[PDB]
Parts: sequence; C-alpha cells; structure tokens
Amino acid sequence: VISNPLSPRVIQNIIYYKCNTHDEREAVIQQELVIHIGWIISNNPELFSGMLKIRIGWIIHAMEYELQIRGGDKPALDLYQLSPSEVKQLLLDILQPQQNGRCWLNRRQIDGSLNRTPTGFYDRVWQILERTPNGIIVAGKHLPQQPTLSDMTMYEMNFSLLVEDTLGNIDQPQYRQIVVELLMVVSIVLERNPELEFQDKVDLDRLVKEAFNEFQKDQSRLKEIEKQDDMTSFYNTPPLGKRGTCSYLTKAVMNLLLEGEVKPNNDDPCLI
Amino acid sequence: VISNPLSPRVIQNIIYYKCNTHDEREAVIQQELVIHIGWIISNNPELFSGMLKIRIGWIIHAMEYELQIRGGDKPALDLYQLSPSEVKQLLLDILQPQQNGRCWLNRRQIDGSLNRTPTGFYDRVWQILERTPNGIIVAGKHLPQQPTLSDMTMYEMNFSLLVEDTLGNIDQPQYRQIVVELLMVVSIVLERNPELEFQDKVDLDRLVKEAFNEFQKDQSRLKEIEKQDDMTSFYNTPPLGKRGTCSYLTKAVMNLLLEGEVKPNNDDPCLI
Amino acid sequence: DNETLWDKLDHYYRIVKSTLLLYQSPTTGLFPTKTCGGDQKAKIQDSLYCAAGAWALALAYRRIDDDKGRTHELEHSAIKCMRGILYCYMRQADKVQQFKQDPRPTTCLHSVFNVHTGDELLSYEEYGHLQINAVSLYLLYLVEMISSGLQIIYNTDEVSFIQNLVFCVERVYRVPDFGVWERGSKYNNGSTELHSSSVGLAKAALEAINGFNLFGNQGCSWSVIFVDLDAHNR
Ligand SMILES: *C/C=C(\C)CC/C=C(\C)CCC=C(C)C
Ligand SMILES: C/C=C(\C)CC/C=C(\C)CCC=C(C)C
Repeated sequence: VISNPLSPRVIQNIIYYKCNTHDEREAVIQQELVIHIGWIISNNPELFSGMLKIRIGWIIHAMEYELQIRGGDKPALDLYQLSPSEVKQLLLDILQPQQNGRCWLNRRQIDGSLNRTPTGFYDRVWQILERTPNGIIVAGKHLPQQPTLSDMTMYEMNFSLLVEDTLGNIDQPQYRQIVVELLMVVSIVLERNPELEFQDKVDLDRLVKEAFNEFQKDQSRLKEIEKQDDMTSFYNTPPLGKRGTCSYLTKAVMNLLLEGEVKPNNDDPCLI
Repeated sequence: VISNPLSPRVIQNIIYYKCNTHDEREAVIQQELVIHIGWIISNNPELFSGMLKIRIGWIIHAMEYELQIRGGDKPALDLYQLSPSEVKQLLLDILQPQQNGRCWLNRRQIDGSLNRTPTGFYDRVWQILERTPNGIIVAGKHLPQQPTLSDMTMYEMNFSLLVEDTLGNIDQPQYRQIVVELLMVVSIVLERNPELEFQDKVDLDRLVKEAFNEFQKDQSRLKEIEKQDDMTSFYNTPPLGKRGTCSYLTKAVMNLLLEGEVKPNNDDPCLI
Repeated sequence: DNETLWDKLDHYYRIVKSTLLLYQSPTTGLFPTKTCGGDQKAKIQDSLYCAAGAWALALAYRRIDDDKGRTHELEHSAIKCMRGILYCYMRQADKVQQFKQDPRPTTCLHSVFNVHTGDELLSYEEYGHLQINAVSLYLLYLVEMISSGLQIIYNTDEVSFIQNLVFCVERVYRVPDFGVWERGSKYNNGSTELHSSSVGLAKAALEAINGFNLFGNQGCSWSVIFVDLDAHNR
C-alpha cells in the first residue's frame, strides 16, 4: 500500500523484491499499467472518479477476466501477448463510465473488480454509521459507531480508508458489488426514514444471504428451477425491474429494520 | 344523511318519526348531545378534528360501549339513567385527545367507533389514490383512480365522503381504525418512498390479515396463544413500539409494493 | 394635465351616459343584462352596480357648484334603479312572507325581472332565484346611498318591507343559495349550497342597516331598521 508519496528507489524495491515474486512479468505488466493510469488520470480523470483505491492488480485481474469474457469458449487473449496499445484500449473499455447491454453479471465483474463505489458512497456509509449505534459487521470486519465517528470526520480520506479496509474480505468482486448496493439501499432507507434505526450489530452477510434465500424460493416457486445455492442467477438479475436485486435487498433491509422501535420526528411529527 | 341544513319543521320528523321507531327515547338522548356537541365545537373546536362526520347514533353506541368497559363484570350504568352533565362529562372523557389508561384495544374501540381519522388522512389517501393504478378495495367497496382523480382535488371536500363511503362498510370499529393506520402506513410509506408503486388492486383486507398472520407467528413463538382468528392480540398492540402494529403493517405494504416494478426517476439518478 | 376638473368628469360623464345611462330602463329604472337582442331580462345584482356607478360619478359631481344639473341626473339615476329594484320586490311580497317562515328555493325573492315592466320572467324551475347577495347587496347599497343623502325609501310602508327584507336576510346563515353566478356549485346540478360571498354580504348588509334611518336626515324613531344581533352573529 502506497499511503504517502515515495522515492523511485523504494518503489523499485517494492515493485520487484517485496510485492510480487510469483511471476516477474507481473511487475512489468503492473509497471505498464501504472504508467498508463498516469496517462489517463492526467487526460480524463472522470473515469477514475468512483474508485478511491486504485488497485493496479485488480485492474489487471479485471483486464484478464474481461479478456476471458470476450473470447468466449476459446483460449482467450492473455494480457502478456497484448500490445500496450491493446492494453490501454482494453483498459479504457473496462474503465468506460457506462456499460451498455452487458450482462448485469458482467457489469458486476467490471464494477466490483475496479472497486468503483458510486459517488458519495463514503458519505452514505457515514450516515449509516451514525444511525446504527452498534455499528456494522462486514465479512468478519466491524465498523463501530464509536470511537469511529469522533476520530474521523464526514468528508476526510481516513474514514474512506477504514470502510474500504473493512470491505477487504470480499474475495468475489460480485460479492463486493452486492454489498456496495446493499449499503446504498440501507443508506436510502435510513435517510428516507428518520423514525427507525438499526437495533443490532449490522451483519450484511446475513442480509445478502436471506436476500438470496428470497430469490431462490421465488425462482423455485415460479420457474421450477432445481438449482440449489447458485449465486449466478442472483448476479444476473438486474437491480431495477419488476423483480430486481435492489428490490430483494430493500426487502431484507426493511425486514431487519422493522424489528426495532420507531420514534416520531420533531420537525415533522407523524400524524397517526 | 344531512348533507345540507334543513329547517326546524323538517328535522322534527327526522328526529322522531322516520329515523327511529324501535325506541322513542333514542331521540331524547340523541337530542341531548347535539346541544352538547354544539357546546364542545365552540369551546373546544380541535376536539372534533379528524372526523369528517359526527354520527351521534354511533356516538351513543360508543357512549354505551365504554360503560361496558367502565363497568367491568357488573351491570353497567344505563345511558338513560345518567344526568345530562354525566352524559356531557362522559362525552368529554372519551372524545379527549390522548385517551388515557386505555389498553390500546379500548383506544381502538373508542377511536374506531368514533370514526376519528388522523389529521390529513383524507389528503394522504388521495396521494395513495394518485399513484395506484388499481385503486383501493375495502371490504367489498372499490375506490378507483378514475373518475376519482379527474373529478376531484387533493384538498377537495367531495373526495372525503367517497373514502368514508369506501370505509363505511367496516362493521367492526377497531378493524376500521386498523384500516386507517394501514391507510396511513402506506401513506407514510408512499410519500417518503416515491419509487414503489402498486401493480394490482389494493385490497386492505388482505393487507390487514397478512399482517395479522405474520403477527400471529411471532407471538406463537413467544407463548403460543391458542386463540385463532382473534384480532384482540392485535388491537392492544400499540401502533409504535418494539413490535408495533405499524411495523407489522408496513411489512405487509412493503412486500406488496415490492412485488412490482421499481420505477427509476429522471429526477433521482440511480447509483446501481 | 391642465384640464379643469369639469373636463375629466365630462370624460367620465360620457362613458356612463353612452354605455350605462343610455340603456337604463326608463320604466322600472332597471339595467338590462343584454344591451342588444331585445331581451327583457334584468338581474338584481348587476343592476345594483350600474346605479352605484352613476352614484360614484355623482359624488365626484358633488365637487362642482356648476354641475349644469349633472349631479341630480346621476344621483337620482341610482335612486331610480334602487326604487325600481325596491318596486320589484314588493311586487313579490307574498314570496317574502313565505321565505321568512320557510326558507326554501321555491319561496325566495326572484333575481331576474322584465327590464321594461318589472314582471317576473323566469320561474323557479327555469332560473335559480335564491341569490342572497342580490337581496343583501340591495340592503348594503340602500343604506350606502341613503347615508350620502339620496332619498330612496319614501313611506313607512316601505320601511316595513325593508324591515321584513332584514328578516329574510337574517336567515342566510342556514339557507343555501345559488350564489352570484346563479349556478350553485361547480357541478351545476341545481343543488343549493352555502356560499361565503353570499353570506358575507348579508353580514355587511345587516351591519350597515342596523339602526339606520331609511329617511336620512329627515327621519325619526319610526324609520329605523332593527337587526337581530343573534341572527347577524350566526
Ligand atoms: C434508482 C431507483 C431505484 C434503484 C429503484 C429501486 C429502489 C428500491 C426498490 C429501494 C426503494 C426503497 C427505499 C428507498 C426505502
Ligand atoms: C407515522 C409514520 C411513522 C413511523 C412512520 C412509519 C412508516 C414506515 C415505518 C416504514 C418505512 C419503510 C420504507 C421502505 C420507507
């Protein structure tokens, strides 16, 4: 992790001796992509808006998986045969702001691997943290309400680093994206509803699990699909629609929420 | 129904001849409150807020029923035996605002028999009626979106009669108050939640029961109450609390709304 | 703007004489609703305003000693309409007694009259004659012109009818009416409603006509109109 600006010597030391040793060409391809991102972050920064951390490798693994997707049922292009012009063009293609017509599941590879959190996501999870006194427990990592809210402030970088670190146990990028949209759903529910708050340690893995439970029972009852515990169909299903993934996460959030007590608001007292 | 005012000659035949023939003394008690109501509407105008209609005959039923609660396992006092001040003071006690020391069952009986609706209830059902394609069904009546929306206004007085006509068939008074809170619940749901729209018809009776059965399973998990099809456990439950009737109701309205399309807003862009 | 005040009033003199005072009914003093077409219909409410318009110019014409007789022409233009308006109502004094006892759409004072005879033109079925403002605006205007010095009430018999006109207006708090636009409501089903504009005029009419001598400066204790304070309050 490059937290603070460093010298060329230490960077050379980490890029070869410390960071990658399984493959020496991993250093060269990461090297290429670092200079390429230097090109892009200078010309058109709007693509890099959204991903705090720019993880070079993830971007590479994302590039390799995009190559696998494009090639279909064929030995796909490997990132090391591609020219850096081809590397740049493909990297822009996966970094494109908008994915049109992609299988939503492929969009979840693209967004999740890039750590492209939507705009204001850190602020929204901050509001989440304030409105859950216990805090959130995420994939075995817990954000408490205190002493977190006191130390960092709403719009600083360190809180973003903390929440991203807690989101460091999402091995599947698709899981990362599903929890990111879970957090956006929880944030919209909490902001839109000030009478109600989370009553316990907030375990988003359970929420995604019972959202999958709902989707699985619905699919089995509707289309008689005999597949059991298959994460793929939940990933293809789109967020916004008649039956949407965001809909199932919203149902999960409301089901967990409604166990707690509710208090009318002083600014707008509930009329009933 | 006295929609427009009449002369002393006309109201005389309505008071005695044509309306009541089971008991002549019904008019004498009937004639009592309309002077007492005149006293309150002047001294305490706010006390009669929320009720579109003052059905005095149902107020007598409310007047007499509370004595059955007041009297307990004893022959209750006869409304035809009390002095008029006792009838007045009884009227003030049970039409007071925060009914006091009443198991929420008795509050729901008094409020439901009293047809006390929340302030702005008629405004909110119009909004409920606005973004619902298949209107509202209440115990065998149908409140459509058309020609209702085109022929009336959100503050319109005529619309208030229709919704009461829609709710007039609720024979059981505490069911009616449960209906209005459900009607409130979707209102506090819908206005804060502008994306969720109904697809099919909204039959509050189905919304009311499904809340009760999912209510039933939790308390069965607690102590396994053997009473079946008994709303009493629901009425004494407070609207707002750990497991309040509203929390049961919104789950019911959350699911039915969630069984439809989540419309993306042009005004509010979607992050996922 | 060096024109004499004679000049500016002559500017307004024309308009009333050419556009309103030309069409004033010479017989009943009324003002027809339709200037052209041969229609005999004259409404109570609008005819009150037309007289007031000449009254308004008449008061402006009180500021000139050399009025060339214009002031009396415009002052009594208002009197001619109000007395003709007054004349029309007695013609229906049987209805006034009925409306006093049983306020109803079928016992009320009419609102439209023959401009050339003052005879009733449209029945209750044809036209909705329950318009409280027209009766109320008459009483409000009647004291309004009398206070300025115009003499409209002539004998004690007219005092009784105007006194009885108060008894009809005293009950507009509970009697629904078709209102100013003779429609009743937006649905136009012929169903009468209580209107603030109609109800307010009677409150203003009762406020002004209370204790007011209908004989003006030339009056005594037998020419005052008594208004029920309770009826005004309701
Ligand atoms: C951008 C609009 C979308 C994604 C519509 C779907 C969203 C929901 C369904 C969640 C709505 C529920 C709450 C805001 C409490
Ligand atoms: C009088 C209202 C009082 C609390 C608010 C009740 C409304 C809701 C409890 C649940 C909101 C759920 C959404 C999906 C917006």
